[PDB]
This record gives sequence, C-alpha cells and structure tokens, in this order.
Amino acid sequence: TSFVLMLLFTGIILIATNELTYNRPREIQYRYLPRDLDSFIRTQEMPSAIFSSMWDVDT
Amino acid sequence: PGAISQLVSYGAQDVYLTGNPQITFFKAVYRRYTNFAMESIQQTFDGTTDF
Repeated sequence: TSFVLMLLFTGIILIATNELTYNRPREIQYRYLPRDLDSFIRTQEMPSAIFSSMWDVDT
Repeated sequence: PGAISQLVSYGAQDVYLTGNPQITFFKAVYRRYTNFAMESIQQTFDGTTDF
C-alpha cells in the first residue's frame, strides 16, 4: 500500500493547507438605525428584547 | 395543574402568537431619562387685571 500511502501524503498536505475556503462572516460594519425603528425605541410601548425573532423594520 | 395544561397543550394556531417570541411580556422595560426638576413660578401681569 505504498502508492496509496504517497497519495495519502499528498492528500494530507493539500487538505491541511486548503481549509481557508469556508468561514464565518468576516468583517463587521456598524450602521445607525433607520429612523423609524430608532424613534420607536425611544418612546413608550417598547417591550424588552428576546435576542431573536428577526424584528420587522420600515424602509 | 390548570395553567400548565394551557402551556403544554400547544397547537399550531398559536404559532402566530408565541412561536419565535420577539419580546418578553414580563420583563419591565423603562428608560432612564434626563435630569430635570419643576417649580411653579408666579409671573406678573402688565396692566390692570380686571374687567
């Protein structure tokens, strides 16, 4: 199994190097809230957040 | 033993009400505000105050 073993050496080097193809989101950018939802926050009738539920926002 | 059956016997028709909760009805929310104070202060009339 020497030939397949050299093939394994090739594969191990290639795969160990080749990881940098998929990753989490990379760059973080900060933008101010759209006027509607930010104005909604700073008034009454504002319940607490839940960390989820994908709040709908005006455009 | 009462309320529990209402919580556990969940359906589908209620997904619109409680599935993926967006806000917690319970957690009191208030906002901290700016500092201010009030005083009732008399102003005076310029001219006679009469009929």
